[PDB]
Amino acid sequence: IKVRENEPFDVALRRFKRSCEKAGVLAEVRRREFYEKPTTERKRAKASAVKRHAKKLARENARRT
Amino acid sequence: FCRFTAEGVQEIDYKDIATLKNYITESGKIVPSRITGTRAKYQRQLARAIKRARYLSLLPYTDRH
Amino acid sequence: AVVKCKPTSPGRRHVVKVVNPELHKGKPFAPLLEKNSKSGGRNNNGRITTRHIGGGHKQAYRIVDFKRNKDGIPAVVERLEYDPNRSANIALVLYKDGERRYILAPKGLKAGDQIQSGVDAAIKPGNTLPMRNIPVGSTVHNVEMKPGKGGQLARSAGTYVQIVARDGAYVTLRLRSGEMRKVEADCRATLGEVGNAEHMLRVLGKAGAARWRGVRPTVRGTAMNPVDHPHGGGEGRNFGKHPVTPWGVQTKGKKTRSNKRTDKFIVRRRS
Amino acid sequence: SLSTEATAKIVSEFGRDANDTGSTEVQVALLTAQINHLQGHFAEHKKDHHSRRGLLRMVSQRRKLLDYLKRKDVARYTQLIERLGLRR
Amino acid sequence: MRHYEIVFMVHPDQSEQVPGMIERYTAAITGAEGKIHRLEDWGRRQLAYPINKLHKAHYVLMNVEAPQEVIDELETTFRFNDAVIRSMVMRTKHAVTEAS
Amino acid sequence: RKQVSDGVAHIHASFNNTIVTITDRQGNALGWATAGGSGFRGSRKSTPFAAQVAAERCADAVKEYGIKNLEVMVKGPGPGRESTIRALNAAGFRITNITDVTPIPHNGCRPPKKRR
RNA sequence: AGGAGGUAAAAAUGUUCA
RNA sequence: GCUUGAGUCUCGUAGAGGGGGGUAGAAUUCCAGGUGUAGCGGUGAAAUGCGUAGAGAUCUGGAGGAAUACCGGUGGCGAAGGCGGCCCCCUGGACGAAGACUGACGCUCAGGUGCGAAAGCGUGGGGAGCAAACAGGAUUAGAUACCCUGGUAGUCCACGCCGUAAACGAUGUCGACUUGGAGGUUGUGCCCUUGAGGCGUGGCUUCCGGAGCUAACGCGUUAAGUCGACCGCCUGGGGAGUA
Repeated sequence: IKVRENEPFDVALRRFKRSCEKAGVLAEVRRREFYEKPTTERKRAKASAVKRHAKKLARENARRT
Repeated sequence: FCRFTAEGVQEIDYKDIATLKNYITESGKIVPSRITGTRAKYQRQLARAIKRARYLSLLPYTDRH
Repeated sequence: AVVKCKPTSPGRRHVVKVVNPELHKGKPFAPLLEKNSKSGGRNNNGRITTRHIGGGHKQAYRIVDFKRNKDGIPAVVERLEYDPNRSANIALVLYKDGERRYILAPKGLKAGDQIQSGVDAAIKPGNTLPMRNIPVGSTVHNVEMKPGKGGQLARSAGTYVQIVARDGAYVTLRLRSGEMRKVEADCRATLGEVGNAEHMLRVLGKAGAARWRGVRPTVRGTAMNPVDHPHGGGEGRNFGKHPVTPWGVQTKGKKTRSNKRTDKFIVRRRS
Repeated sequence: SLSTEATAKIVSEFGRDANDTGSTEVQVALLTAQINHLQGHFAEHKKDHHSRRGLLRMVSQRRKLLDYLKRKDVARYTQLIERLGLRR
Repeated sequence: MRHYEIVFMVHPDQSEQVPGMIERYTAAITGAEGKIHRLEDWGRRQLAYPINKLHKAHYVLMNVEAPQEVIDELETTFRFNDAVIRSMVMRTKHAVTEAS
Repeated sequence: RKQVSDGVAHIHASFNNTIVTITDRQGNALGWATAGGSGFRGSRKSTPFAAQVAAERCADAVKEYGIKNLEVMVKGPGPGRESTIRALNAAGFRITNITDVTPIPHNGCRPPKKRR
């Protein structure tokens, strides 16, 4: 949260910001309450994730690349 | 990738802030099991301890005091 | 508890009785009683100053101890009595040295509960102690306004005040009306809310029910003639004027608070 | 809740010995002790519907066992009921 | 009887008067057959965040083994005592006598 | 004047504006500048370049106080947030440390449902 | 390979039958 | 009478299971004061609104009500509805372990009883945020809509009522049997903990798939497969789940 580096930085390099929250959750409580949509995007989240890894273990057709 | 008391049987303690700080990020947030490789069972005991330690102010609710 | 009567008669149709199956049924304690003649709203000059007051059932005044002077002496609740002069129930209490006194009945109080007053006392419903020994955020009632005065605020049925701040020698209390007022921390207070909190659910049902409470018919201004009320007049229900009292002072929204010497004690006005 | 020592009495009170606890008389006596114990929990609270389902489950379990005992041997049944104060 | 591990932070100023509190509580406890396990006083350490102002509070662990009617008076004493700040109790799980 | 030495820059970078306020260490404000104050009205108001001139116009107007070095505590998402700290550093101020104080609640209130 | 920030104000209607 | 049905006792296990009473931090609004100064807010753009009576921004303190970030995961528990900060008290159920015990007490179940999201209703409180209705500003051919500024009921609490949802794996309940694979989650036994373990034995559950089945899609040991027991329900569309 508090990046300093103290003396030889001369630049931001605040990687923690893109690595903790500061965009995800802030632009999440931005609006829309839903109360239920989280659940459907919860299941759709891994529905896409599990089908990607299912074909990751099944990409060996040939494709001739 | 790394394990814990699952093999070396023992219980998590809210008082032991030596090891409890190793399971939370410096910004006062609990780290998910997908990264620490912690067993789901102990993560729950871990989380209960972190929340108890925060009440006893042995841990930060957030680094921004 | 509340019991809606069965409509076996017009007038008994809408009656809702607040019955308490544990109040003493016999006669009150004689030594702590004195007569109380009604006035009818009339004063020294014999004129009716306040209207709609008169008639009603005869009621004897029960000397209720609000001051709470007995300190360091434990007492036990003998029984719960009915007080016609008040909105809440009163509890006959017997002291350790053989002195009986009537005190307001707090919420959770049964015959046999032990209470006491003084700076020594603990924190329990019924105990009376100075407000500087009471934890901020507590719920008290029968609060004194001046040290040794007696107890003015929150003494009606189901009422209570709340301590919101204790800055220095002044306790900031949030009154029932929603008004925050500063009171010196040496004024005593009794823990808990006042009993008979179902009093508000009581529905009289009859016009006569109001008559024996001591209330009389209230005639509206529109029904009167110009010489009787600032409203009056009208050949067939005409109003057209501005809502005022029978004495011309604009009612329905005009503040009459003018003390100036007690404005120092008021933090946030009622709203 | 009837912990280990509380139930320890009832099994030895209605059974032939401290080992025989599976007997029908022992069970019904146990459920009765649990029900009367739970009347206080439902005396107040009045809104614990989830646990009340647990209560009503053992209420019917008692009834199913009582009817069994009556049909199997009415003699022991007539001894049991007045001993526990039930059966309207 | 149940086991408890009652903890309580106490005001820094009253820290010089904390021993009086520790033995006063145990008096009422052991008076009610409350066998004790620990008494791990951690001292006056730094706090994580401001608790009603004034950092670095004073921690005291008790770990008591007593019946429910004993500790209920204890919680009420914690509520009505401005010396102690933020006190909490926990369940059993076989009271310990170690771990500093 | 009073001549202060160290201060802290508060950058409130929200979705529409990026109001920058330079205060002292105690919190008392000295000078401030906004993207919407230096012209840039409308769509150009919610732009990182507008945040640049916001920092420049706040770089000055605090000259009478003469702040040597200052800290940066940014707040809100905003389109600026990182382009505004650049113009504030390249302006001639010594940046000691940068912190992020975005006020995220722990499910405090019910946010709007708006935007269909 | 792994996760996020950003990407459209407005555009109505079409006789029955083959 | 016996035991593989079913139930009980002993010891433990995980858990947003349910009820009651306290408590914590972040954040929003509001109130007072200090610093400070022309915007702020909003949008596709703009305006209403807020502001030179000095807002916004910022700092300190205080008052409140509601929801509990991270943990949190096609994870867990519950009959279903549904339930997550923490703590204590009262309390239900499921599951495993090695034995004993009772001895068909079992399954289903019209009528009946109970529980039953949200909205809504009655009584009394509470009221920050959000927000029907409503108002204004825009957009538009019109806009009593979408968007914006505000905003009442309501949303929250106690006690009663209503009894309805795409109350949905759209799949009634119980029991038996019928090739496998890959994971999660929760017990336990055995072997060397010889090192982030290995092989079995149960509960629950996610995904993929064979036989078979199906109109097809697909389901696929938690079956829509192969059978048995009982209950509910359907008989072309509309009229109408209405009179």
